[PDB]
Amino acid sequence: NVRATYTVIFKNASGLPNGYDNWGWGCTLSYYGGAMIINPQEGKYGAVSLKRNSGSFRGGSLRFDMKNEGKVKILVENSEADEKFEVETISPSDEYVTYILDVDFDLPFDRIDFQDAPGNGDRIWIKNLVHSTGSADDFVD
Amino acid sequence: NVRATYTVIFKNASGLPNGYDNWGWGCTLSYYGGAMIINPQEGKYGAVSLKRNSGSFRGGSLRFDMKNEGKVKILVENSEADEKFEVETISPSDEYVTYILDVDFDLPFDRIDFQDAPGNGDRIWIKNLVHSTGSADDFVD
Ligand SMILES: OC[C@H]1O[C@@H](O[C@H]2[C@H](O)[C@H](O)[C@H](O[C@H]3[C@H](O)[C@H](O)[C@H](O[C@H]4[C@H](O)[C@H](O)[C@H](O[C@H]5[C@H](O)[C@H](O)[C@H](O[C@H]6[C@H](O)[C@H](O)[C@H](O)O[C@@H]6CO)O[C@@H]5CO)O[C@@H]4CO)O[C@@H]3CO)O[C@@H]2CO)[C@@H](O)[C@@H](O)[C@@H]1O
Ligand SMILES: OC[C@H]1O[C@@H](O[C@H]2[C@H](O)[C@H](O)[C@H](O[C@H]3[C@H](O)[C@H](O)[C@H](O[C@H]4[C@H](O)[C@H](O)[C@H](O[C@H]5[C@H](O)[C@H](O)[C@H](O[C@H]6[C@H](O)[C@H](O)[C@H](O)O[C@@H]6CO)O[C@@H]5CO)O[C@@H]4CO)O[C@@H]3CO)O[C@@H]2CO)[C@@H](O)[C@@H](O)[C@@H]1O
Repeated sequence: NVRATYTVIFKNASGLPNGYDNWGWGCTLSYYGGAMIINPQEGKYGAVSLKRNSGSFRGGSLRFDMKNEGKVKILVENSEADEKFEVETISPSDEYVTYILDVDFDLPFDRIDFQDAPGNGDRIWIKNLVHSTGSADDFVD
Repeated sequence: NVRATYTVIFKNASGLPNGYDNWGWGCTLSYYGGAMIINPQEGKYGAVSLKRNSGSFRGGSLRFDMKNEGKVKILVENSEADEKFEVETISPSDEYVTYILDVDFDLPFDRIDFQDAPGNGDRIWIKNLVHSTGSADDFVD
């Protein structure tokens, strides 16, 4: 079979997802009209870090809508091993864009990070975050 | 917080959900246009029994669309303890109806059952099966 398991982390955010903590640094988190808004401080390379309290994801792909004033680095991490893995760096956009990214990390992951890579304080807006156990090329919304 | 975790088991079924086996008895399973179709044999009290291969659900609520020629019993079970729990019996309907049911079982569950309770061979059609960690009254699709 080709069928995946799709985990909806959040659709329209007005607060944190059930069963997640924020282990982020160097930013203020707020919400508007269903979007999670990251407001990083200049010089801190700030990020949101969504921490799954119980369990872990393995491989698969991450799907989300994002708009962003600057370049944004996407990472995943394993909190037990304390290892991190850089998935992609995404260019700036004034409009929301849908991304579907393969996660090639060789460990399970319980942290998903969206980071202000240039460290200039550029804001980030996220909607519609979903994990699939399958590949990005096989992802059906 | 009031926010739940929503697990989509299947939306439009053309086969079994990823990570589930069928432990059903006394019926033939088929599919049409996104519906899982249970064809039970007269006298067998047949059922589909969706078995989660890894992990278990705890409490919460089950949401699904169903149409059904006869009365249908909904159960959940814990395969380790080998204990079962009767959630509801639902009357016949010639059209699909959306149900959202609280699960009051005192153990985790890894089996979800849809059964031909009268044992006359009446067919059952299921779409859009989702579990929430929260109550039926708080369930937002
Ligand atoms: O309270 C809750 C629990 O907390 C636990 O402790 C947590 C803690 O809360 C936090 O989550 C922490 O997270 C780590 C994370 O694991 C990871 O190591 C992360 O690494 C960061 C690093 O710190 C920097 O932010 C780094 O920034 C770089 C940029 O990404 C970029 O590459 C940039 O490039 C520039 C380049 O260097 C040059 O200047 C060029 O000219 O310009 C470039 C920019 O245009 O360089 C930046 C700086 O190097 O990114 C990495 C990757 O994200 O850091 C965070 C924070 O430390 O984890 C701990 C757990 O270990 C526990 O305390 C628990 O008990 C609590 O319950
Ligand atoms: O191969 C895969 C693995 O299989 C494992 O073994 C599984 C096995 O495959 C299967 O899944 C089995 O499932 C059990 C289940 O756990 C549960 O015990 C279930 O119980 C049924 C019961 O058998 C009857 O079907 C019962 O029917 C009643 C109706 O619901 C209704 O109440 C009806 O009412 C009538 C009344 O009696 C009277 O006649 C009145 O006038 O009219 C009424 C009708 O109008 O009465 C019916 C009969 O009592 O329903 C219950 C509840 O659903 O039974 C199934 C099947 O046995 O579980 C095992 C695991 O233990 C392992 O082998 C593994 O190794 C494999 O890998």
